[PDB]
Amino acid sequence: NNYDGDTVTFSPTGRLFQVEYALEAIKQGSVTVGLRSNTHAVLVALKRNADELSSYQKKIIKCDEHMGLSLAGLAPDARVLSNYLRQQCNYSSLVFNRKLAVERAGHLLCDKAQKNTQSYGGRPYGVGLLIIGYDKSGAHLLEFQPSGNVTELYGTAIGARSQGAKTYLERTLDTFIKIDGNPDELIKAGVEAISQSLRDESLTVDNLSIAIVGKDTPFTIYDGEAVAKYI
Amino acid sequence: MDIILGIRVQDSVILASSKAVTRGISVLKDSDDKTRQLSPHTLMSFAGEAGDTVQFAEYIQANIQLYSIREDYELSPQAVSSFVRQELAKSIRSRRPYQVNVLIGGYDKKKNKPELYQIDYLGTKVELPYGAHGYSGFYTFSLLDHHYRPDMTTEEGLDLLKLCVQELEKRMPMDFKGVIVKIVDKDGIRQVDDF
Amino acid sequence: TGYDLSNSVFSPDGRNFQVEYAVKAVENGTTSIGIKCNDGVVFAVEKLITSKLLVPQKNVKIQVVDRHIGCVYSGLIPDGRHLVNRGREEAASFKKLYKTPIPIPAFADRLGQYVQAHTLYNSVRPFGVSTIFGGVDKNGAHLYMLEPSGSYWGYKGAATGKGRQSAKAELEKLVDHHPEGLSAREAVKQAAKIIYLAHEDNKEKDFELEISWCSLSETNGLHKFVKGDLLQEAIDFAQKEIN
Amino acid sequence: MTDRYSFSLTTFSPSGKLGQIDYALTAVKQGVTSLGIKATNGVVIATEKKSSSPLAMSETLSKVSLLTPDIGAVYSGMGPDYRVLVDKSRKVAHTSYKRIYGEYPPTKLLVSEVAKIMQEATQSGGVRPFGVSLLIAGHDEFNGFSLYQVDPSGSYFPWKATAIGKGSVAAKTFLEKRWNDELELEDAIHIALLTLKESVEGEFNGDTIELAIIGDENPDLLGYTGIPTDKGPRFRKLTSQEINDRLEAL
Amino acid sequence: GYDRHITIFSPEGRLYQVEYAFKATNQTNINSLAVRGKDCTVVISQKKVPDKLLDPTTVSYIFCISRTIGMVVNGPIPDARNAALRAKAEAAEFRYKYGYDMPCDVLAKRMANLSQIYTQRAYMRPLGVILTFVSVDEELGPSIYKTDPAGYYVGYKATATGPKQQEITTNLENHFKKSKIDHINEESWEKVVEFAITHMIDALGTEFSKNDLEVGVATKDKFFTLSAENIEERLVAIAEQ
Amino acid sequence: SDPSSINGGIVVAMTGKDCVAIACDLRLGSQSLGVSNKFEKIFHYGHVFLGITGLATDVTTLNEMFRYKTNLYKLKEERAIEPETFTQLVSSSLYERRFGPYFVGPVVAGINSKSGKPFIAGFDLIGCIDEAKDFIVSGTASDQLFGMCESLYEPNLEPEDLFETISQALLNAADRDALSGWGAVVYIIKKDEVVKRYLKMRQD
Amino acid sequence: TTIVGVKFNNGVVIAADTRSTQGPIVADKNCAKLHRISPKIWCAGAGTAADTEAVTQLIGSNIELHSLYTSREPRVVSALQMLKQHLFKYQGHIGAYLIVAGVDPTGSHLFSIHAHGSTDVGYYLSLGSGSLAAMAVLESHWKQDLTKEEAIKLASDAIQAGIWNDLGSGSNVDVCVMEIGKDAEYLRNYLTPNVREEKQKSYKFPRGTTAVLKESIVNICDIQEE
Amino acid sequence: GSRRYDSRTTIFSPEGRLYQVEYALESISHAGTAIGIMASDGIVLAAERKVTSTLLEQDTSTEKLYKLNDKIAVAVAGLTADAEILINTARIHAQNYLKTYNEDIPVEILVRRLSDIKQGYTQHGGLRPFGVSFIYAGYDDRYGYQLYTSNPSGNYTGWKAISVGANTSAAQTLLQMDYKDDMKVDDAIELALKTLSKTTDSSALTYDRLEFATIRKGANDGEVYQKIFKPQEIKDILVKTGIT
Amino acid sequence: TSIMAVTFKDGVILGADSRTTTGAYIANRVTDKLTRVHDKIWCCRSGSAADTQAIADIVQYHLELYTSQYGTPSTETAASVFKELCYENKDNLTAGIIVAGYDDKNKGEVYTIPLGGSVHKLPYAIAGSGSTFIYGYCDKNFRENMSKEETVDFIKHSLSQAIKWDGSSGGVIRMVVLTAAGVERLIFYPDEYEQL
Ligand SMILES: [Mg+2]
Ligand SMILES: [Mg+2]
Ligand SMILES: [Mg+2]
Ligand SMILES: [Mg+2]
Ligand SMILES: [Mg+2]
Ligand SMILES: [Mg+2]
Ligand SMILES: [Mg+2]
Repeated sequence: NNYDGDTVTFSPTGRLFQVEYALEAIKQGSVTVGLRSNTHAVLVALKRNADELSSYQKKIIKCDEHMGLSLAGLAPDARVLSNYLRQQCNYSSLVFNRKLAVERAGHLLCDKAQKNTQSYGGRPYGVGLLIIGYDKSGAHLLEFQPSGNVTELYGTAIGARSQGAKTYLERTLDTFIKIDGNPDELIKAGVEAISQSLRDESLTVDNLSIAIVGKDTPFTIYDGEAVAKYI
Repeated sequence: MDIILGIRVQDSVILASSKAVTRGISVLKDSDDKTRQLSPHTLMSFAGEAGDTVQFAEYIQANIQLYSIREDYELSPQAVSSFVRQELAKSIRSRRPYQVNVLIGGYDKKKNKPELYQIDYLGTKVELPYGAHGYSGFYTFSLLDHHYRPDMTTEEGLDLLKLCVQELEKRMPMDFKGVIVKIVDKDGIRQVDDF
Repeated sequence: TGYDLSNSVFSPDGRNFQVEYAVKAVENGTTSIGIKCNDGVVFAVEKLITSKLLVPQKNVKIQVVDRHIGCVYSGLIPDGRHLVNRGREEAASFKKLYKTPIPIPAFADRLGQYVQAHTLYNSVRPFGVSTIFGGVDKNGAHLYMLEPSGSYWGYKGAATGKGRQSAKAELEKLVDHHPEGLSAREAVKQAAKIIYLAHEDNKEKDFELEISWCSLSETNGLHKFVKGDLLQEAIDFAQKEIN
Repeated sequence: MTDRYSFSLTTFSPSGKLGQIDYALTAVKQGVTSLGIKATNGVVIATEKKSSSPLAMSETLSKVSLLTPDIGAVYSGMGPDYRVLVDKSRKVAHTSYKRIYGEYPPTKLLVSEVAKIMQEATQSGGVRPFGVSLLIAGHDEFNGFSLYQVDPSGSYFPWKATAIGKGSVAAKTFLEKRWNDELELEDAIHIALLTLKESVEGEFNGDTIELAIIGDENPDLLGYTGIPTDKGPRFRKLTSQEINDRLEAL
Repeated sequence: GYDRHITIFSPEGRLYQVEYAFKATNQTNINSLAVRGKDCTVVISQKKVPDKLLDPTTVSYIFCISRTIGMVVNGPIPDARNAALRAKAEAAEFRYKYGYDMPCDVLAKRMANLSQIYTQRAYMRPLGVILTFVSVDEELGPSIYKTDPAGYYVGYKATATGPKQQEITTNLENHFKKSKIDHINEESWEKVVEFAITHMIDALGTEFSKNDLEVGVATKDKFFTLSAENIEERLVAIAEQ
Repeated sequence: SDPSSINGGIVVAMTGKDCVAIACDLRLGSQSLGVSNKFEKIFHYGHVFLGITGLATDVTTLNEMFRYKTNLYKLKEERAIEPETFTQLVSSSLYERRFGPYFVGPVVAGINSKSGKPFIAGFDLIGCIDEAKDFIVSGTASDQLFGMCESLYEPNLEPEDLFETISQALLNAADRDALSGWGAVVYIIKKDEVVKRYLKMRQD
Repeated sequence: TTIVGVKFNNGVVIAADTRSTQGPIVADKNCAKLHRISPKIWCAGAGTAADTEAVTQLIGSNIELHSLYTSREPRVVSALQMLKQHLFKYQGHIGAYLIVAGVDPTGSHLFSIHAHGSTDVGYYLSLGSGSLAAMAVLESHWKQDLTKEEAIKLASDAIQAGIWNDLGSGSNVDVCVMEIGKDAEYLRNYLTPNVREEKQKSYKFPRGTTAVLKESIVNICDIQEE
Repeated sequence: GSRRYDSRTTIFSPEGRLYQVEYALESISHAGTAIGIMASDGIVLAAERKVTSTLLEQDTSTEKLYKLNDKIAVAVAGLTADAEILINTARIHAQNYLKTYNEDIPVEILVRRLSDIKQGYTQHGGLRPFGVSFIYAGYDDRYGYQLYTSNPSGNYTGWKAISVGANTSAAQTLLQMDYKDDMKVDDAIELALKTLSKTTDSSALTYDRLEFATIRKGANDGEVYQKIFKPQEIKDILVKTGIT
Repeated sequence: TSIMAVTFKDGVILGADSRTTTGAYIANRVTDKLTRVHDKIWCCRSGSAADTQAIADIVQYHLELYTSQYGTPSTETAASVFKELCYENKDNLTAGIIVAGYDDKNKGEVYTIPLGGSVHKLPYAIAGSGSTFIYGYCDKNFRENMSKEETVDFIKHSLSQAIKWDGSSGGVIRMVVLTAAGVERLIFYPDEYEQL
């Protein structure tokens, strides 16, 4: 209140309000789901249009052949952070001939976000990200908040009404973790999980965005007629 | 480029400059005008390294034109020549110096006097009744030392200049393709169109 | 007033309120501890299981610096990571110029001076972590604890976070009951117990125990994570004592 | 970090006042009294050594300072501000004059340089004005003996005699009665001691008074012989004993 | 009221942030004292280890700045260590540039100048510490010079700092009024330390065990701190006379 | 190619009884070619005189620079600069270009307005001061000038006698140097009158 | 140039010749090569004369400010350390070769310094083109526990060796004696063994000998009133 | 962070005025009055020192009148220390111009430069403006004798007669009444002193409270002389004009 | 120049000649080439005197500041600081330094840092222009764990020969002994070592 004018000010209970307000922008964002088995990892995202004349805003961004993410919140901030990830994935390949571990990508994002929370003049990032990848230790899913907290998960959801999808995945945990060698079944569980967060509208052919990465599967994004199969 | 001469007579300054431009083996042009008008009563001729000559001259011209507009006033020939000298003196200790020699002929409207300044690429300035750069002086100064009078008319100045150019065309090994001659007096700057 | 709106401003009683507010963020974090044993140090931390969907064993919190130093912290996790990144740079530059790995007291001051620097200006915010760290150098084992003010001292045992009061009292008993000292293996067992005891102040959720150690005899003076059988044995010993 | 205070902390108020300068002058007003008197053949500057505790060795705290061999300074106000200004003044006498002309600056121009430093603390970004007024006494060949006052604003004025700090209004009236253009240096010292006694409460002796003169060249303080033109510094600090001798003749 | 938050003048010509930095100087609740012998300079400070989980060997407010210079600090430890690191850097640099050991009084002046800057520049806060520097200087002999958050410094015959500085100060003043000399007329530093501890006991009206004190001694060409056992031997000699 | 002998020229200064003299030739050339016979090398800032030999662009540049500096000196000090003080200023200014120097040989001459003492000094291109009681020489015929001055000079010459001595030193030195001559000027300086004389000499 | 330094009982002495040259030509017959860094720290320089003067003035200026800052008399080791670090940084491009001598509260000192930044300690030193001639004398007559009078004698004899035997050296001997607990005494032209003999003839001219084209009064006065 | 303590010295008010410029002008209105009058044969500068003491060393004192070069002088009203910063800058610009062109700087070109420097402090940098107004008296061979003023906004204008500092409204009315175009310098001297005599807040106008200067071509033949009056010379011209 | 450092039972000894030349002229015949960077860490210098004095002064500063913060540095640490300066500035330096020191844990240690800035820990080391002539003698006569008197003789005899054959070496033989007992300085004059 008197302590929310900038990111360089703790409140008397030890809170950082500008960061909490940045977190609030994610909550307004459209829902996106992430989950994985031991062979594949999947992103599902509900895209948002402005009106009937407009396009549906893209939610999923490829970072490398083995890694990518989905966003909820300020889209230009996702572009800045995904660009940074592309560069870091790229640096690892060029200098070390090594694919960047998903866990290491999470650490780098945390540290980049943190600096915008401790100095004058800056602002925190106003976007949340779900990062999937397949590296030398298998399939991975990460959740990023602009507080800088990054967490490794079997499944999760962020954005408006993400709580429904998140509870579903919590019950299904023992089922979907075992969907090995069957990409289509893993995506189904993803589309079913995201359905627990819809109201008023349902999943249409220009509404739905899906991405998958795994054992012998480069990170690829499906939109349009390619998601009709799952509708 | 090659020959540039100047002579200050009673009421005017006359600058003569060669027309040839030579890229090593071929004479690429035979009508080149090696001069820039800095202000209505001030003319600068130039010679030296390719590119740098025209770049320097146009840079000086732009600066004097800027001063003229800012103050609504024409700088004296002495003032313009001091500005030019400073620029060359600064340039000689640069990373890559301007390799450019100039003559500045101006009519001072306040004193009602023609003035001729000779400045080399080092920033060496001198005011003279007549001057030159390069080898031009070696062939012409003995004639000018003999015939020059401070009370000569413009036509007598041109005739003494014709004699200088004739001696150059006789004894100089290079074909400089004649000269363009320009007169600076109380009425401004004009080109003698047959020489 | 208004003295608490800007970092580095002295209040009329000579206090820096922004630093005191940073301490509130620390007190809000999970419990972390350190125990200095006969020839080493043990570190342990409580990791709250917010959900089933957290992959077990996968969100590691204790961090190594160089090869002989362990660091754990409570409060804002990103701030702790920022401090460890700096500590890694300080350790690298020390070893680069002087050859020998950075001694623990020398390393303590490097972190201390850096954290203190963030109390000198209003253009930065203090660190929202308390850090427990240490390891083995040429003069033996060393355990330290560093606060948001930049204040640090050496310790026999240390604790921070939400269950800090409970852990302290447990730590004090060990100091009283063992003037001769604790073995590294005993210290691991004791560390597991103390985190289990301190988890009462955080009982809402379940938790995951994480332990690490550097011991002259047990790890050759290198920082290692306690895993597998030795971890299970410490979990079992802890479960017994809370029953 | 970086100093992010790149804006002025001293600004004009609606009434045309520069508040921070006025407040600096108030800090000077609270300061211990110091004075200076100009004679025909010299200048004297003087102040009280108000010791903070009797365990303090107050000879280690020098309120009257040599700036050049022929120029000295005293102050009223904040001591630490004075100390750093003396460091800067000693340096600028070299960097912006002696290293150029091979001689020490004349009094008025060293005053000018100190004044400029004080002006800039009154306009530059992220700083407060200096909380001191200086009295600077000196000699140079072409201007002779002189005495200047410098204020927190950077303004300076030449004086025949003046006082600054606590008891300055009374001291200035005392000085107006006694000053004339025929005073010899000893007369001015005597008047300085009389003037200074009025503003001093406690002990009044060589150990509690700090007094220096600009007078004749002191070849005995040069440190070497053999260069005729070098005749020694004109600045000299009087000893404890030298002050007490003149306090019997009081 | 922003003249209270940064180091600009208040309408009475005061710097409140400096005044409040002086108040932070007593937050540790520790008193220190320094005296001069014929050949030495002794500094003592109370030591309080209120937590049993602390390693008491790491708890200290006395610093070895150079071979010849010691420093005791009154104030919180982060600012104390900030000042200690800087003083160490300055002393080492001085020796490199000018070819001789930095004198105690010159280091004090330098640290006092740095402190003055924090009182004039807005972006920097004052350090909440008082610094007492001691040595046996090669030109000036036994030396005590003390710096504060105002950028003030001066040399002392003897001095005291902390919450109860006045009691210690007056006790010391009374002794020197009697003896009429600027120092403790004693050959050995052991006896000068015993004098220092004795007069702190009188002035504070409290007794000390070996773990309640911290002692630093400066002699010709070195400054050193005493161990608990060297201090015990001091305490024993005090009690036996 | 050697910058200090492209343009040619000389300067000499002498002390006498309550007077000083400073003189120079008037030539400016481009090696073998004579360009100007009116290139004066002596300048004055108040009552202090400065002669400069060497590269002509630097001669002109330094005069403009010392006019600049002595004008500011006067505005601030409220008095004209003295010879001793100006000498230090020339030295300081030249040494600031230690590793990219002005190719010159300056000479200072004047009388201190307070002491009345005659003063002269010379410098190398990098600022080293030569303060001579007797005479100072500079230029492309400096060897010749040293020879003339060493034998013609005697101390305490009256102004009218000093004029003849310095004029003959310059003239005969210049006539043994290809790059010097084409005219000459002599300044006779007393505490409150300065006379300037153009000499008649051979024009080859 | 010939320059020497000699330690004695209670202090140190330095000396130098008084000739400065421009190749083979003598520019100044009575040069002053003994410079003051501070009242009791003097130095003598060989090499590039502008550099020896300049580096001496600069360190002397900084030494004076240091002395004021520390309230202590300047030390020779300070002048030495400041000189060598300045010269080292310029990698020999500042052609200053010096002998530095002085007294301070710590005692009496004698050092030499080379243009690249190296320094040396000694009881007797010599620098310049006449250094080998001077050192031959010093190696022949130096002994431990010299008196002030013996050291002045030895130093000036060493300079004389350079004067008579080295073409780069000549004219007079300058000396400066720095004794502990005393003012430094600078003895300019301590020896004068090279006065020019009277010439055979006077070369004063008859007045009117020189041909004149023009006379004119030069206005050295400022713009006049009224 | 630091924003909290920023006064924002370079912002418009809602009426389109510059706060700090307006407040600097308020400061200047309490400074001693300075007057410049331009005649056909020269210029007069007259200014009142602020309330003096008997112990002030007057003959070595300067607070109002300063020399910029041999042809141009200024009278100061406002903060003296601020003025000396700008004065030294102007002295340098004049020498830069003389070095570049080998001609003395025309009066207006100097005035414009100083005024542009003042303007900059009102538009960028976040610093307080200079609390100074100048009267420039000078001569060049283009426009001859010229008078200008500049103020903290960096605005400048030319005048036949002008005042700055205290009581300019009263002073300007008095000048406008008695000024005539064909007036000479000796007449202008009298007008200037008479005007100060009437507008002063002091009891009487005496020599020790004045600074005085003339710029005349009363230097022999086609050349200009500046005269900063000594205390005795101010005393004489007070008697001669019949004010004391 | 002839310099060497030798480890033995009780610690380490440094040795050097005292000649510095400018071409064929002996600019100083009583030079001290054994320089102290810490109480019991000394070095022998060879190459550019300006470079090695500058380097040693910087190292002494680094170790003074190290000591103030972290206590007594090891001989290895001192060698590392020398190396860092010699390696990173190899284009602009001509320095060949031997570092020798005594610890109570490690006892006597010797490191040599030749021209390129490499470091080599050795039982003993030789360097300078005169060392070339005693590679054979030193390799045949060095033993580990010699006594103090034996080690002094070994260095004295070794540098005796280096001085004999190398015109750039000569004067007195200086030595510095580093043990637990302290720091001892020795000097040996020509009339002694020439007759060996
Ligand atoms: Mg030319
Ligand atoms: Mg501050
Ligand atoms: Mg000739
Ligand atoms: Mg010819
Ligand atoms: Mg000729
Ligand atoms: Mg080199
Ligand atoms: Mg040999």
